[PDB]
Amino acid sequence: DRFELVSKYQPQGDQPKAIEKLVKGIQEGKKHQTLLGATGTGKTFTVSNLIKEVNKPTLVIAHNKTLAGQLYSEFKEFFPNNAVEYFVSYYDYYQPEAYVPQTDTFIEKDASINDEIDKLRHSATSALFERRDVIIIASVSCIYGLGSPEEYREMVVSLRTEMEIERNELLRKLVDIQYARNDIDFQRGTFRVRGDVVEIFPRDEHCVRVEFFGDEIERIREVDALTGEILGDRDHVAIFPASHFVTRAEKMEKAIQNIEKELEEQLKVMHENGKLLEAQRLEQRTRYDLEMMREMGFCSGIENYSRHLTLRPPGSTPYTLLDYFPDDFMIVVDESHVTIPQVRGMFNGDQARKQVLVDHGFRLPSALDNRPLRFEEFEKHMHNIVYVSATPGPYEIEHTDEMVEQIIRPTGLLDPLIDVRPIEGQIDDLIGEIQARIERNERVLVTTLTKKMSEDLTDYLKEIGIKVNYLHSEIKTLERIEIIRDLRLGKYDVLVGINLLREGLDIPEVSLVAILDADKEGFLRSERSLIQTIGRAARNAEGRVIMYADKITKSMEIAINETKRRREQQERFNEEHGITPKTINK
Amino acid sequence: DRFELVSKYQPQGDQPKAIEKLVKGIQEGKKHQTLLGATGTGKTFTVSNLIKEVNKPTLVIAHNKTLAGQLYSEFKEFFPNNAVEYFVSYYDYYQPEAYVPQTDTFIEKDASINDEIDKLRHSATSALFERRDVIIIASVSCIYGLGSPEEYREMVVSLRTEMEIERNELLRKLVDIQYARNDIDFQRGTFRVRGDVVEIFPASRDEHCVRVEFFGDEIERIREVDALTGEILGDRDHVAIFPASMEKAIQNIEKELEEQLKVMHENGKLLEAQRLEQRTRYDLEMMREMGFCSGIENYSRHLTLRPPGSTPYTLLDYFPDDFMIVVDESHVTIPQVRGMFNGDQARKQVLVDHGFRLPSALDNRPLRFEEFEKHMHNIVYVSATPGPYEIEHTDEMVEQIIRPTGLLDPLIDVRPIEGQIDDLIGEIQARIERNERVLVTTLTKKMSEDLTDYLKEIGIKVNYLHSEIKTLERIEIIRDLRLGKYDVLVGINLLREGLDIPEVSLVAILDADKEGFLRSERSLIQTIGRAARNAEGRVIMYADKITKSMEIAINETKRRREQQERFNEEHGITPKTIN
DNA sequence: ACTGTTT
DNA sequence: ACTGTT
Ligand SMILES: Nc1ncnc2c1ncn2[C@@H]1O[C@H](COP(=O)(O)OP(=O)(O)O)[C@@H](O)[C@H]1O
Repeated sequence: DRFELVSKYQPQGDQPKAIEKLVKGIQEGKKHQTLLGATGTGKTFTVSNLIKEVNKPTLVIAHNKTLAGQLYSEFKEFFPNNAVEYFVSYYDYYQPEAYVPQTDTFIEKDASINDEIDKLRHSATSALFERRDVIIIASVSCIYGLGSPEEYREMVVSLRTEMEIERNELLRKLVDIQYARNDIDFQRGTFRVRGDVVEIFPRDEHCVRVEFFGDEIERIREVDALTGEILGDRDHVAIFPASHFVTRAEKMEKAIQNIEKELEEQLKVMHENGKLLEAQRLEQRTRYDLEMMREMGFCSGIENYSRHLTLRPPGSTPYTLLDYFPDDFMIVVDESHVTIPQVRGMFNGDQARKQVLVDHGFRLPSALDNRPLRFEEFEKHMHNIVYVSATPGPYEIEHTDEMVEQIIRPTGLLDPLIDVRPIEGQIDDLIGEIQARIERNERVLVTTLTKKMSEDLTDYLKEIGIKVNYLHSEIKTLERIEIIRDLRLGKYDVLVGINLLREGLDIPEVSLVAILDADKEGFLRSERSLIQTIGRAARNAEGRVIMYADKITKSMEIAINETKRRREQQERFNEEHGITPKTINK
Repeated sequence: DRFELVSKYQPQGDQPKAIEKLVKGIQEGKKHQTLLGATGTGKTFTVSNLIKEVNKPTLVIAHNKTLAGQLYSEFKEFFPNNAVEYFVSYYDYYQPEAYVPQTDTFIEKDASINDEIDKLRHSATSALFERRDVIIIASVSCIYGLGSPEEYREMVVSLRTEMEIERNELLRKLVDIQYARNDIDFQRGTFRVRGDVVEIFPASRDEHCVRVEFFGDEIERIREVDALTGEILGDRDHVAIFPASMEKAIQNIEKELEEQLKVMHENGKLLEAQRLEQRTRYDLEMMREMGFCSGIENYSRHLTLRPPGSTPYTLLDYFPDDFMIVVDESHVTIPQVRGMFNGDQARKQVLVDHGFRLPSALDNRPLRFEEFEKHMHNIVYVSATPGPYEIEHTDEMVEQIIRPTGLLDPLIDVRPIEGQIDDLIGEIQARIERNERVLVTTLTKKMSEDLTDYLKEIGIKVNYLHSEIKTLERIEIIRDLRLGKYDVLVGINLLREGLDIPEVSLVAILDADKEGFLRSERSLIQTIGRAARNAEGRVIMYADKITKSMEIAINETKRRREQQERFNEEHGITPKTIN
């Protein structure tokens, strides 16, 4: 069971030295490692080479779904005959249940499930049991609560051809996973028994037809529900529960008894504290949910009662995707300096929101037990970890003994030239630079601190006659795609906005980045943000960065210096190999 | 009030003659009118001119949401100080309830509402009551069932600044909709009552609050509040509260059910009769308790106490008697509109036949085309290739063929099927050298998949377009083709939005004589148009026979290319590909 | 063809 | 900043 890397290309630039150093690290027993990979060096390809050499089930963590999406595409292209999986949240929209004490307002949980993503998540989890050649591209959804791996093996009806099973036990195993029997009104969530045939109906109007020989599964075939076309014949099939939670029916009565025991104890507490309104709200909400459970078996926000339903002790650590991975497994953190604080921050935020709900009698204290992992908990799972970032964070720096630099680009393209200009005459100067780039058919990206500052420059630039677009803080993964497209094609020559660190703004047509108020206090003015902003001008052979500031900040100095370092190393390699860099590549 | 058209540009080419002829038509009492506007002539502005001159509440119908979207943007730019509204379906996902007799399979209705679209629809409907300077860009959703505009006036709490209303009456008007009073647990669907203040937590996802400050019996101020922050999102002058979301109706359904049960039994349809009682009786108990049930829409005719057979209330009823309708791509929209009713009835009839629904379910339906025709006061069909309906109803056509850019309709060369590919290959190879792109149309997916695989073997950067492609995949594919990632596009349907790109200098119609929908007179004219954004735009038709369809297309192009060439002579214009 | 469509 | 979130 080995990873087969399918590429026409071979490692160029400093990818060979990087792979050798990172594979030796894993072999030598090094846990924490960091790849300092500049943008344009082929980070994914280096990683793919490492994944192949080390041959270990891997987990790729991305700080956003857009980035995760691209990585999945990139990895599926390199490993077509291996298990490349995608594990992200199945909610298309998720408004968590919350209380705003600031205004005495209660926000009910409102969410919408994407069934395609749910199918993908199932492909991912079940793949970890089948084979060792697995790569899972995931978001922070990998540190959130999931069922016990043993519980997963039990709650999934897996059927193979020529398998010995009594038609009647199959039915029991199906009812056990929330399916009903309906030979009269056949639909999603139900199964029907025609002859020596069981038809199972689990979105996507598809259904499994199991033909029985006597006590042996004679044949298994997929059918289109809307047409009745025999869509294809199968050898294996895994039926998943009809519900979105579906609790184990047996262990449910003790759980209801345990909640009532916690509720009574919490009421004596709230009363012997004078919190009477909160105590009234708690009884009303809890007692309702318990009656909904006794009747249906489910209730809205049943997840809050999770600790009691699994009969697990208080304080207990949740089961996560990380538990479905073997002891000997690798983790690769993309944009580590972003992901690490994100991962670290999910527990604190979750507890913060849930604590206010507890304090005001909306939920019992056991609600806090249904949570993502503590960073300490996540750390206990790190077997072999590789942090990937162009600007690694403090955590990665403290844990990596030696950095693994990958700064040389295959195209030979260099990191930009930074010129620092005064704030007095900022705009007129920038205007002249923008005007000059239009003449040369090049594009400009400008950053501000305030949205107001940004809108004002857009309105003035539009008055002069410059084709401009202002980037809003909240932009959809289409408005983005369209905006990058139009700037590339030339519908816009300049882009204004706070935050150029959005995906895909690294365009070959951009020859100038202008950082207005470079010396001012702001997140996007930090050493790391500046280095990342500078990188937006590096896809161009004549790439330049202009910093408008009166003072040179420690942040600016570091950024200016790191760029000098890299630009020099690259220029020295271009001398030794006789290369002249050319813009949009090839 | 009047429509104020805000444009920096003035009508060029044949736009002035078009506007004059179309405005005179409305004034002279016409009836039905058609605007034969070629792609690239600025049809929307001609329409905007007409909308301003005639000054009448208007409805724009588009055959797809993408096209509807662009038109809304275009109209919002021209009338910024008027009511430009968007009315399309609020469902992000809709699987209608259906039965598959071929396999005895029942498909439950599964839906998922887009709240932003719902807000937009409400802005549209309520705007029609407030002002006469309204333009509504809509899809076929405008011929589907809606509440009586009268029932709307009653079931919507509309509040204005000075106003004057009893604080207590406002509460009654809120409870009368579906609002509960909760000062203890304030949340979605409830109202509060603080001091001389009423805080209302509306319907969904925005997570906003309406704070009504009352000066004795006057509405002193109405201001929007961020529920998640407590932040005062902005001050308002008008606000419309929508519902949080009968006995005679329940009695009437039971009366229809009993009558339908005697019928079914007498015909021996016992399984269907069991299914009907079970389903109906359940829904009626759900209605007596809650007031709602899943699929309550099916009972709509009984709930409005209207007679059987009755025509539904539509967006068209909210418009004044004196109103205008503008049909974009009429040769596409008209058949669409006309086809709605037939499909709906077909699906609902099978459900009725098998005892899933009562026969009154058919009364909850879109409009009949005959019904829609009875609403036409002043109608303007806009199309580059008008359909038979528009042709039969328009007395005189209003042509707008002259482009401001001077760009001409392509040159069509007809080549034999024998040597089809080698010839096409040579033409594609030649365009790569000149940095131009190619679009190829086949009939079957085999021919399409097969040419892509062979062109990729030769070394041509190609992409095959799937029959099923999402809006993002479309936008991306075109983008990549413009930027040069691919030099050629292969596929069945080239009539997809935005496929007419300035970089494309060649359209190749493989099996041009082979007869299918996309080989019809009209389809060919639209396919030809994909090469008209280029100054050296050429079309190659691979066929052995010249079909009536081909002749018409070839001739209309000759006509339009000649008129344009003659205009370019008289005004001394040299066309340039604008990229 | 392909998109539209169910207070 | 901005995105994550059986
Ligand atoms: N040695 C190589 N030869 C050719 N292409 C390569 C090589 N290494 C990487 N690539 C490709 O170069 C592209 C650009 O690199 P980059 O923008 O840094 O993306 P990433 O870091 O995600 O791989 C990617 O499509 C990648 O697959």
